[PDB]
Amino acid sequence: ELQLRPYQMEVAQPALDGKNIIICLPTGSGKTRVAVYITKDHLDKKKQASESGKVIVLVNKVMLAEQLFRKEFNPYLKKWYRIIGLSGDTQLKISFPEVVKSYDVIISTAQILENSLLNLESGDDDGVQLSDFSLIIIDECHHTNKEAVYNNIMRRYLKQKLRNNDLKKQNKPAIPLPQILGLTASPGVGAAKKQSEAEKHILNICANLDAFTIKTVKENLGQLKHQIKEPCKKFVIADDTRENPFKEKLLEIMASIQTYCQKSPMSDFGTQHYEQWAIQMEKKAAKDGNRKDRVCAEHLRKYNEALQINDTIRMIDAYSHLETFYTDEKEKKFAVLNDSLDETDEFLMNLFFDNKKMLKKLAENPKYENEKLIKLRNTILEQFTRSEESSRGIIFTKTRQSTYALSQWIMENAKFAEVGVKAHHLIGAGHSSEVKPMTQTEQKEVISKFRTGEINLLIATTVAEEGLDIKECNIVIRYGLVTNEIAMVQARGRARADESTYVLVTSSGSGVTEREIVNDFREKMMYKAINRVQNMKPEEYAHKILELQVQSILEKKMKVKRSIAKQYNDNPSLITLLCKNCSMLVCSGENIHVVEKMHHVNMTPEFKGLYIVRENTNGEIICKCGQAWGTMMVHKGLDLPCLKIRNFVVNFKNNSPKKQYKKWVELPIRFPDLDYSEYCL
Amino acid sequence: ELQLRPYQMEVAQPALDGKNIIICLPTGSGKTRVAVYITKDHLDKKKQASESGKVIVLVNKVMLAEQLFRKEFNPYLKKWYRIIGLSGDTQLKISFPEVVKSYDVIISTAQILENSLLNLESGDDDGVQLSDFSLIIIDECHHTNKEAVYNNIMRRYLKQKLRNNDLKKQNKPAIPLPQILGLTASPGVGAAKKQSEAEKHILNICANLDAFTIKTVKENLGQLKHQIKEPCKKFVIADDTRENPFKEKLLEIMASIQTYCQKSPMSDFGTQHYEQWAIQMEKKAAKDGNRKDRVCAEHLRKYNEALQINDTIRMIDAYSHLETFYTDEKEKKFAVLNDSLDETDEFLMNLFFDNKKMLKKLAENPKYENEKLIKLRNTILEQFTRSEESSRGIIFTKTRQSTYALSQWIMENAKFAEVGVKAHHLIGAGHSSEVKPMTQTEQKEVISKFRTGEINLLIATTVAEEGLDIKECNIVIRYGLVTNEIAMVQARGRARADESTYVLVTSSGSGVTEREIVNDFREKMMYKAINRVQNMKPEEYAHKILELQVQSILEKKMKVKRSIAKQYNDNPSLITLLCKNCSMLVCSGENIHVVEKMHHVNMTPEFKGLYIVRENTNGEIICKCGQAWGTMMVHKGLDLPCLKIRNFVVNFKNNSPKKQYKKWVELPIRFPDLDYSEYCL
RNA sequence: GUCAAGCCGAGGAGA
RNA sequence: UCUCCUCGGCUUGAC
RNA sequence: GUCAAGCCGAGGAGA
RNA sequence: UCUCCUCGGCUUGAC
Ligand SMILES: Nc1ncnc2c1ncn2[C@@H]1O[C@H](COP(=O)(O)OP(=O)(O)O)[C@@H](O)[C@H]1O
Ligand SMILES: Nc1ncnc2c1ncn2[C@@H]1O[C@H](COP(=O)(O)OP(=O)(O)O)[C@@H](O)[C@H]1O
Ligand code: ALF
Ligand code: ALF
Ligand SMILES: [Zn+2]
Ligand SMILES: [Zn+2]
Repeated sequence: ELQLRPYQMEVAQPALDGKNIIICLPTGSGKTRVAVYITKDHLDKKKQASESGKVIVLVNKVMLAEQLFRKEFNPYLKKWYRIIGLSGDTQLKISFPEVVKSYDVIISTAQILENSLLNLESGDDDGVQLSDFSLIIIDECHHTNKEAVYNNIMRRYLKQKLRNNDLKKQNKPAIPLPQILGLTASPGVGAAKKQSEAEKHILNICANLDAFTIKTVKENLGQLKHQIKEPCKKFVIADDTRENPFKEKLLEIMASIQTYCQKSPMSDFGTQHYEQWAIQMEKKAAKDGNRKDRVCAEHLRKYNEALQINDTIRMIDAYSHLETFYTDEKEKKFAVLNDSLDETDEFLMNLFFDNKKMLKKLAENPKYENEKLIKLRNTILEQFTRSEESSRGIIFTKTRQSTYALSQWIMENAKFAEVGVKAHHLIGAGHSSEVKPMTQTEQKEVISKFRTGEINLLIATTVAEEGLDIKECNIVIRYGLVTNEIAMVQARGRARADESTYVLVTSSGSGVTEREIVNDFREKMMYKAINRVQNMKPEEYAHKILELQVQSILEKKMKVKRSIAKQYNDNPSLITLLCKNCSMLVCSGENIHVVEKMHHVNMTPEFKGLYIVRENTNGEIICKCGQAWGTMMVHKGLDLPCLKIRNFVVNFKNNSPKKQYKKWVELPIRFPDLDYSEYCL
Repeated sequence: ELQLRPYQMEVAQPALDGKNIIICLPTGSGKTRVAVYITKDHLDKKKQASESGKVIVLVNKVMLAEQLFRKEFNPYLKKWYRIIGLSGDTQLKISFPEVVKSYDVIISTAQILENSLLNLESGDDDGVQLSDFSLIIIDECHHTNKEAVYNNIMRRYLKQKLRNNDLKKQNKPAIPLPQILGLTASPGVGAAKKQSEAEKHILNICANLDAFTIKTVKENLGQLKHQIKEPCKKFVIADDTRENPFKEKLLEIMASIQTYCQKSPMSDFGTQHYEQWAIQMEKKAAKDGNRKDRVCAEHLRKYNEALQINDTIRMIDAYSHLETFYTDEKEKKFAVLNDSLDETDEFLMNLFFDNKKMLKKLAENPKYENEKLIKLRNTILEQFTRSEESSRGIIFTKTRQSTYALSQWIMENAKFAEVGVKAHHLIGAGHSSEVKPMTQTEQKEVISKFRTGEINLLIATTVAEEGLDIKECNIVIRYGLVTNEIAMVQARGRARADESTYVLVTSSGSGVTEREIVNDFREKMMYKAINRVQNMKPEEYAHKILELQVQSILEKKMKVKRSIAKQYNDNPSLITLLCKNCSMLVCSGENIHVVEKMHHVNMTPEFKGLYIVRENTNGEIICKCGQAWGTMMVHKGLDLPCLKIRNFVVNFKNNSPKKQYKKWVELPIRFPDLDYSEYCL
């Protein structure tokens, strides 16, 4: 029951007989149908050719793997061949290599394959080789870039092709190379401004993929333009003239703390540049060991983040964030009191709590809650009232807190209730930003609920920009967020409806429409570059792509050269670790060991009788000054407390250039594994 | 008249002089002969050494205990020494300790010994100590795992060995430790994917057994390969395209009930995931006290189980199951009527009975009974016709109902009758799944009847996978069931014949052959891991096994730490128990008592004048809503009615977090024993 | 020698 | 955490 | 089938 | 170099 379209056949025709190539078409153009048809044709050809037929599909998105397996690929080809989808969430209980020789067709994430190849090279496991295959298919080929995963695999492929090229003029025997097929929508521009540089970027993409030609539809293009509809663009801007009674108070607090610190930021409040200056300032303070500035630097960072979220989101979330971390610090102080006075800390607490109550009073004010938020509400109301149950609303924001607060508040707002709108916030799996993480299964359940229509409003982040193919969508909006041309075009290419609306909500002061025009111009420039390369001479095309392949290969070689070791110091115990907030000695480099080369830890009783544990098994570990050190873990049955090096400060025994690494692997010196013969009886 | 073989001597040679070790050989390799020869040699050595000779054999299977005593061990060694086999079925009338010092040789199940040791530690009974022995022999050593019974005993042994290790460098006197011998076929892989992890698993097995070396036959291996024959593999697949007239009606009923409940399973019908979602749903309903959903959740679970058995077995069994539990519920309703109306219950009854009659009409249809079943019939017919009375047929299925229905239906089918096949269903002792339990003596009688050839077809479950040594077997099949590599290899290693057939019957949609390939790969990987460990350095081997012994010891110590009490609440009467299906109060925590610390019960007349009794001495107890509460028992001469806590719902007097424990011991609070001075005159 | 009921822990498979 | 299966141990009772 | 924790690398945006 | 976001992989654990 497989189907195709005239433009699909036109674009895919060269690939039907060799011609490892790329395909670039607008979103919702049946690209996956083209891919499944091409795979079916190639496998039938191989069977008729009495040769092994092995095809892989590679995705950077697990959700895309599952969606492609469920919807478009397996149903058509379930009967003819064997099919399977792999992922981290999927338990690869069988193996990767066996499925390479069991299912005859693979759907996977790139570095499943890459890890198998690395294991093969290291010899730990049998692994796999590209020669084992006959056809590789990649989605979102634009992600093939300087050294991304797709590009890593293709660098191995290109080295093999160069070896073959050496062989052809030297020896007849050669290593077979599987065909390569790429699929994308926007090949992208690496910020190239001159259209010439955009052409060079496109040539780089082709060379990385060994692409013989872009092969975009021209003759049938017309009908495709008629088949695919483009959403109506809509720009919405609001000026932040309100927030004075609350934001001005926050700026007053920040200025008072600056006076207490006697430091000149030389930057506007609430700007991320202020936060960068802070970062530098507390790094300097900790390296110098000085206090009254690093702690205040951290607090100023927190106030800057609060100011930003207030600028985007209402005041109450910023107030809650402030009082939450202040309460955590207060509980740390209480624990420190329990085991056994401060001036800076007491100063901050006293200046804070009163203003915190005042800001609690101010926060609940619907008269001047915000401007952009009011415009967002008016918009959502208008479209959801005009749809008459035909609305699938998508909102894009920047951070976790925005999504969660907006969902909670839309559910609190009575207007969205009487319209009947149901809003659910969506985020990635990784926990961060003090927001409850959403599990992969939770992600899938929410997407399914939106698909069934139970959720008429989905708030999400760049997670939602890519993938998430939905049959019908009418409303897409971007809340004061802007990344680049790609992100914007895929966000806009989602309202798959006869009537579609694109909306942007931006602050008047911020230059977001500048980005939007720049993105428009890059989109226009890319098409001309594609036309130019499509009209190039095949010989010159081949020479340039070969030159760029050499570029990539040599770049990897010399990056490895600069990263063979690049820091070779075998010093087991030549350092002392002190606390960061306060300059108390913690330990030396001898009392520490490693487990599974995975966790660094110290088990000596000297460590044990120094820290404190905060309650809610995996209780966390804090210092005596109130600095957070680490967390309890339970491995081996041992209650070993680990720690984050970022929380501590280094001190060399030779000349002590106090410095912060933020991370273990960054440092040169190795630490031994924990032989646990000790702690016995 | 004892005999041996060259490879047997080769493998057993190290154990003949100390060297507590493991042995791993293919099934039917005379392992029991090797064990009896080794025991004879060790006992002769001890007699020549003028030292006490005590040998134990441990089995996880009572049938294996009896078989080893009857067939291979006692006949050879009846004259030279004293021999006895122990078990639960065997009445250990003498004692365990006396036989430890009476028969000089023991065959037992592991926690006979473990219970004796626990009694010794507690001081209730004299018990036994490992020092009393000189040699322990274990069969199926793979069962020694994270904290299994063999592993429990070996953890005690390893702690004793660590004490000895402390003594050697401190004090000359030491506690003697008996030699350790293990026997198995597949040491197994704990789902380890990297062959390195499989090697770690094997090292874990060795460390748990204090194994000095695997000691697998290499030089004589060749002849063994020639002596042992491997069955011819055969794969059979059928696609479930039929069942529409009946299964579609069942799905219609399920959808109608879902509409009545207004709930979205978001899962396919007939899938165990649906049943898990149900479980969660009625747990939530009962905790919330809401009806119209918990009862319907239970019914949906029953329909899901019916769908599964229909997918495997024909329709009539599912129909019978449905009408049986509906009839039981109807009789409950009639009793409830007798002592003194419902909407949900009436809805379900009315929707059911008519469709039940219709499904009775549909069930008796041989045209589209099933696919996998037809293939099974065709197979069995082919092999039993081609054997010409030389067929010993073994079938493996998943559940009780499958076994019983298949046996009854094979006897009903005229084809198996004209072939003369005799089919008997086999299950475990424990009653469950609404199938008559098969007594241990019934098990033994059936096995004997199969051995004599009176039963040419034995239908069984994982019970039959292990043990059951038969001289001649030609046909082994697996009906749409798949567990792991071990189960599969022991199922395949049973057709002990020159010509042997292995067959698998699987649904096309289900991924069972995926498991089969995975199991093949694990079997291949295990052998390479065994080779690698056999080639290891003895010192590094010793160090790693010592590390793993420490791992096990500390794991047990800290599991005990987390399980010292882990829930310490001495609250006699601080709870109220209500009914589960309906929210009627049953009793409080004061009116209940305990007998033999064994049965919780309430005897107050307030309890008595609330429940109803269903007829067929041990009549069962139901609620007034139709909920089952418990059962009559006769202890002390008292007609005390007990109950299952799983059937009731908890309600705390403090803050009432309604929750389900499913089981008494799980809860913290203790209940007093029943001092029966009351109820006197 | 046969049966019933109940309780304790363990393992494997699935999800 | 749920389901299915498997195990063996312990108590009580009856024939 | 569910959850937690930790680690490895990659990309994009900003500055 | 910093921040924000995004990704996927690996280990351990628990239910
Ligand atoms: N031959 C065809 N005729 C009509 N529609 C098609 C055909 N093939 C695919 N489609 C449509 O294309 C959609 C798939 O879009 P897809 O190509 O996955 O988006 P993207 O290009 O972003 O991957 C399906 O919903 C289907 O309706
Ligand atoms: N020395 C021997 N020579 C020939 N056959 C033997 C010898 N010892 C044992 N056997 C055979 O081995 C069988 C016992 O198999 P067994 O080892 O119990 O299976 P498993 O290895 O699964 O326990 C007996 O039927 C017997 O015929
Ligand atoms: F392949 Al697309 F949006 F073009 F997922
Ligand atoms: F000891 Al076996 F099958 F190998 F019972
Ligand atoms: Zn400190
Ligand atoms: Zn009731």
